[PDB]
Amino acid sequence: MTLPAFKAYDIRGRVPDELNEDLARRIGVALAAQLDQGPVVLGHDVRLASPALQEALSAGLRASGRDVIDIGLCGTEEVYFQTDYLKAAGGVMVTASHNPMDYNGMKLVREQARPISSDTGLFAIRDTVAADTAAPGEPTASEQSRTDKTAYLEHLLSYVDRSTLKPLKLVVNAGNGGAGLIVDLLAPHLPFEFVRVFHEPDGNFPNGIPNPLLPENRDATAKAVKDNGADFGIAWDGDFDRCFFFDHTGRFIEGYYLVGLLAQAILAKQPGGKVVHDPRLTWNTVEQVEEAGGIPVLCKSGHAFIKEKMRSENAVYGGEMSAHHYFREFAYADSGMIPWLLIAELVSQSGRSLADLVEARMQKFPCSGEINFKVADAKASVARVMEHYASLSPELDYTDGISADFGQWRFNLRSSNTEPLLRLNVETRGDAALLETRTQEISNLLRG
Ligand SMILES: [Mg+2]
Repeated sequence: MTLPAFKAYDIRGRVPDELNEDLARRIGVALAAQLDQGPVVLGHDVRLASPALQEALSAGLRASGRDVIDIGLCGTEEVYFQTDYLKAAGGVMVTASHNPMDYNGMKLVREQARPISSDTGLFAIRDTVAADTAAPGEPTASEQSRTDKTAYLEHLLSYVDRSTLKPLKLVVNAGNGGAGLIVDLLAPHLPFEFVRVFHEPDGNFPNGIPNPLLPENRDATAKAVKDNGADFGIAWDGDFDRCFFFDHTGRFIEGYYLVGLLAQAILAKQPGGKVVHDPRLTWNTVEQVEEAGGIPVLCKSGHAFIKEKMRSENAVYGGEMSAHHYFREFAYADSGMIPWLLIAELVSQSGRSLADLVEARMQKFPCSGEINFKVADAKASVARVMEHYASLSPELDYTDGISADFGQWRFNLRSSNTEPLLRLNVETRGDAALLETRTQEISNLLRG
């Protein structure tokens, strides 16, 4: 067998049986063998085990002659930004993002914060670590502490015209992850009044693990927006590379609609640019990008595909319906901070509420949201769906699972490559009744 903690795109596992300090040190040794010349940036999140795992990673890297740049407690996007900004050979973020408290992990990048994934170095590292019975060497390189966030903060602020910002009232919900530290460092430079919910970093997570998709966690942000009359609310996952929006009514905004909104925001700054989007939900993004003078570029979902497509296209922005937003000028990386700064600027400049900015789009292209199905046989379940609809002759696309376009409605059906888990997304052309009957029909077929 193989080490279960090595996944398709990162390392994650239960501490200490799936991930521990010895494994972390061996990963540092293995990573040093995979990178071009240069130092390695290390950062970590608020989880209790994260500092010790980072220190073991540093020990392995320095045993292999790599200088380490320790940027300390941070978000995942800061490892991306500093790896690129400091022209490092690579970087590692120690984080489990949104997983349970006994879990941790790592996200690995090389030069320019390019992802290291299972087929681009991560499984080479796994097998090296798995075979490594060598004695731990001693450090032949130094660690430098570099916690200065000035360049990162200046970069974030460069996305908005601060003289155009209004003193909006914004709920911010770090979920006791790390986002509140960055909010507080941005605040002196912004006119907003912040309503801070679950703000203090606490790896014990007394208010729940940081996952704004859980309805109970969703409701703390919604309640703060409604009780304070806030313009909108923002919540983050624990390492805040994902953000989530709540309009002034407390309504959680489905991430699909943020792709089109942010693309229009960016295209006003970078006219004629290309915008990369995923295949799960498409019609609204294609229309909004084209109306703003941009060029939409379809791409398989998952950050490694999006980033490499953005690079090959010189795309200014990429967005996934699942709360991932990527920016060319940000090393083609994802940020949970840039998106809400852009949205706050859009609300400020337009005089429109976030609710009204998305309302007509939600009416024009209603969607199901992503619906997950644990099935006995994913391949047979997909076959049942496709056989049922064969007589309607949908237009089929295989960019990412199966996309089927029927004219006034479409769906995307994708398989989990690890667990027998299908993911369904449906959308229609302004027809909520059709959305529900087709969603339920597909659901019945999948469960059959
Ligand atoms: Mg995350």
